[PDB]
Amino acid sequence: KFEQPRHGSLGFLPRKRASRQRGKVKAFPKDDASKPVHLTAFLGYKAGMTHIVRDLDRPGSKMHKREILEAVTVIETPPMVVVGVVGYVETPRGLRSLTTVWAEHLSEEVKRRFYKNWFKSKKKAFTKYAKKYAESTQSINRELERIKKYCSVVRVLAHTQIRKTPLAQKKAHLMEIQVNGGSVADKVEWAREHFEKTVDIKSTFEQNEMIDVIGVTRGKGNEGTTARWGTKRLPRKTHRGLRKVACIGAWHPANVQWTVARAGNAGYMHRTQLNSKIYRIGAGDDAKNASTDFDATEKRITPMGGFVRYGVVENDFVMLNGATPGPVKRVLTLRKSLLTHTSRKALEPVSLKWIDTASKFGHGRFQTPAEAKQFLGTLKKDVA
Amino acid sequence: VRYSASPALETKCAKARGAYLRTHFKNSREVAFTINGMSLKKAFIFLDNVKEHKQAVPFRRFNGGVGRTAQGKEFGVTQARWPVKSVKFFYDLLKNAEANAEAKGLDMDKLIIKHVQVNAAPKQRRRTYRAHGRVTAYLSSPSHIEIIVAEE
Amino acid sequence: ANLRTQKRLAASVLKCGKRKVWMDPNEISEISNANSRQNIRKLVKDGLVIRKPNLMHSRFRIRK
Amino acid sequence: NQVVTRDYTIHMHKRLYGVSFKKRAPRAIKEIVAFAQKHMQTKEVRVDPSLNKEVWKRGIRNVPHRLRLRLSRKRSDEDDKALYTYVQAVDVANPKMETTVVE
RNA sequence: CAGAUCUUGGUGGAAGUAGCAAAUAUUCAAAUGAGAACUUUGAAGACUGAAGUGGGGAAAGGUUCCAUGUGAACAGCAGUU
RNA sequence: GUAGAGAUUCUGACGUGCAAAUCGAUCUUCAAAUUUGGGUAUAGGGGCGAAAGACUAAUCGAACCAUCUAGUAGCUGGUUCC
Repeated sequence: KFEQPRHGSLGFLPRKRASRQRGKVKAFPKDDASKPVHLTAFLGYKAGMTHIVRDLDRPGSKMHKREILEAVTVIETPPMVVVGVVGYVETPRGLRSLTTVWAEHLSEEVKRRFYKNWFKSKKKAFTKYAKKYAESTQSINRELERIKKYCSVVRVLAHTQIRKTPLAQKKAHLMEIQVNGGSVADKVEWAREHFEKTVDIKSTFEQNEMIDVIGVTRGKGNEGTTARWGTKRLPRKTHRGLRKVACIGAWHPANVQWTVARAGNAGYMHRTQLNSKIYRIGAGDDAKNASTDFDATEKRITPMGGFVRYGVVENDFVMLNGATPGPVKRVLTLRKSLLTHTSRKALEPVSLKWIDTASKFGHGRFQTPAEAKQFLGTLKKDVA
Repeated sequence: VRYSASPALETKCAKARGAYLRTHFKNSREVAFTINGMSLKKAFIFLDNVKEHKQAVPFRRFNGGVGRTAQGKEFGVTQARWPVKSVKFFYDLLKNAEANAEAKGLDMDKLIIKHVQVNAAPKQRRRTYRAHGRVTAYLSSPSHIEIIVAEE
Repeated sequence: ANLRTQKRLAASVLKCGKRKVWMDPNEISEISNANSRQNIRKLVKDGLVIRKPNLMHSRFRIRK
Repeated sequence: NQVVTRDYTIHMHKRLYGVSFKKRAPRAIKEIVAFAQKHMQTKEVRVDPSLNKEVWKRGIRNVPHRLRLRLSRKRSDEDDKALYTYVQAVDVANPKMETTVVE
């Protein structure tokens, strides 16, 4: 007796390590042939977290027309490079890839993806493909026409520009992004003109848009049932430990059931968090990335001393509200929402009033080096 | 003494053996199985790498509880170890077989380890003391090792 | 070489503990031939074996 | 060429940042040996007893954050194809110095 | 003889597994040696802190005492001790 | 309250243990009905017992050793080729 809800959710099983790291899109948004051709996904890198202050526009709320403080996550999103197109035909056994067409020239970043030791390799990855592309230019057109004639789903191959990111990893992340819009012919044509071309973050997503964040969570290693499933700690008198489940099963069935909490892996799992609102899409070529209409100080989106364990964000970035799966510097997937949003919270425009740029390496109290200079005056090493 | 097999030519082979060697029989068997069929020069290189922890001896039969390592990948297994005592005993016996081949005048370029075998020597008994005044065996497992090297 | 016997004899001759016996590390061969208390006394006279001074224990802070 | 003497500064604090108190001084000795091996590419490393005294000067739990070492690659009394690194301690006011060469 | 929780002896799977985690702590160089984490010397860092891990006795043990050599068995790792 | 002498609780550790009764913390007593060495006396239907059927050489509601004795068993197990 004394009923209580079960510990944990059976939908997130098995609690094993994810087989991937990038984070894949399990379902792209439903295609519409009326809206123009556009992308449905993007890749970025989690630079860190900060907090903002903004006026809450929500009639009927207690804090209506009053400032609120909210935590946000910054994801660096430099433009991605489209290097290929993949067509999928709708078979009675699912979606099947028919053929893949690549660009004539591929960068070193994307070419590193096909190798474990690129430096020791002979750098022969698309040499014959480029030769076929330059020989007479009929096979590429034939394959593109095949994708146009057949196939119902078109996905472009795009890779991140990790070179202009402070990450030590030189290998770029490659991903298939489904192309939604009118007609397969326009999708293939759009891919063809975008070969060896960069797609920016603001062309894919816009301000106040609700998106989904897909990524692998922070690794936690092995963990007991107390922290893996949130079970009750056993009394202090418990012999042979107290951080376990007292009863893991009953007689008949003479087996341990799959619904009983057990110790094991507790982290590094694939997740997709829904309904993340875009608070700001900032560019990498302006000095007012973190400046608002109520704070005219020319400052960029970077804490004092740089982002902790990440560096300096000099590219385009997003300011999704709340938290996102995965640790800092992990690659995250941004996907268009599969649902329709009509609530006040979803449709409320966001106008930031202040963005914190103080150091996250401690109890920072200065937003900018100029503010630190004015407050502290002259120091011993400062004057001499 | 009689060797277990003669899978070679008597005029173009060398033999060596060691009896009642105070080394683990199971570890010796794994080393013997790994080095069987390899050339003498490559066997010396492999034994040196095992001693320096660069390569590992896979454990296939006596593998209960043996830890996992990346150095067993080349053998297609996950459980491998570095028995230094067994490697030293095999290294000395291989050197003895090398000297025997030199005395017999064989060509020292085609020397292939043709027949290496490990058998269980009689056990030496010691005593261990347990709870409630109990006395229990603490036996050792010495091994007999024989090596035959011939020409390909 | 082993100098356990020489260390025991040196401590007895010097009327001190073995912790206070010092032997020259550069004269191991000559020290190892002692084998006798008379030879130990000869080593002490030659300066090869000496008695180390007591560890420092001052009462300056106590007096202050 | 092969016989070269250089003065280094080793940041012992970042290498002992998580070591147990009863092992910090022995691990500092091992880190010094690995430091000399990495820099001079010599398997054989001989530590000056004076350097050992300097490492153990403040007990087993308190090793100086930075040490000024003198790595001198020399030839051994064995066959002249084997090189070893002799590590010593250098007494300086402030150990925050760059790597230099000693003639 | 297939049994008797049979008798004596030998030998298995468990298994290279449980385990070899009380008593704060060791490090550098040299010597010997085929071989040194355990031998010896020097140096450093520590502990027992006089109701001691110090110096002696009674009972008990009986050569374990000392010197010179050995490293087959024991010193549940090693051994030049 | 230290040494010494004990063993209340953690029903802690261990529980094929360091140990066939130990280890840690905590706790009782600590100048007398105190603790203890050596010598000596009491021996098995006996001794001894500030009394628990407690102790009497890891053995106690009658110690150990050998013999009667290959004790008896309406009870249990086994009982060998076609």
